[PDB]
Amino acid sequence: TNEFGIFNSLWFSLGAFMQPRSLSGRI
Amino acid sequence: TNEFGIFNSLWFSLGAFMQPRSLSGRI
Amino acid sequence: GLCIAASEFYKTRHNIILSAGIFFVSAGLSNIIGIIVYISANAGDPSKSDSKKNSYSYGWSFYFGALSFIIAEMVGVLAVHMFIDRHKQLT
Amino acid sequence: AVLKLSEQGLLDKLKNKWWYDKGECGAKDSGSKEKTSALSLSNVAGVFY
Repeated sequence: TNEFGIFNSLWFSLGAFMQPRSLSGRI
Repeated sequence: TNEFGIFNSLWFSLGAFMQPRSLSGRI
Repeated sequence: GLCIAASEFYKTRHNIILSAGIFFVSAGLSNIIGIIVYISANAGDPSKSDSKKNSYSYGWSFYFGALSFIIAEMVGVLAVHMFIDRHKQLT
Repeated sequence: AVLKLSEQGLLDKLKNKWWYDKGECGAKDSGSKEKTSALSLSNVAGVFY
């Protein structure tokens, strides 16, 4: 569960390093 | 194996000609 | 967060970690804003062409608040991830 | 004498001498010499909030 948060934190950091319809994180 | 590097070099050249979560090449 | 890291607790399984995580983030967010808000204000102080180097020294405490706040945020993030993992395990 | 001085533009000349000439502030020169730039977190801050 701890690593699952690391892989995700690295994915959101890739969604950070700039460029479905989950309204929450969508806006 | 030599052609596999050519098809890829042409794919990375397309990723070059500008516009998953492999952190390495991600950043 | 302390109750959510196993115990002896919580008895708020996970959920607690999510809450704790958000609180740390909010705490960090508040800290970032306060430091920045205070900071923004001093820099503007026009005085007035040959200063800022020059002028004063600034933070200072800011720096620490700039680091401490960041640290806090990081901690919060960590907490959040922990809770997420906990949640995953339960599922 | 006063009328003569004014017509010779001597009066206007005197005023220019003590008001504008004997001045430390060239108005159109102070605006022509006011260079600068720098930034201002202020505006950008509003977008952060």
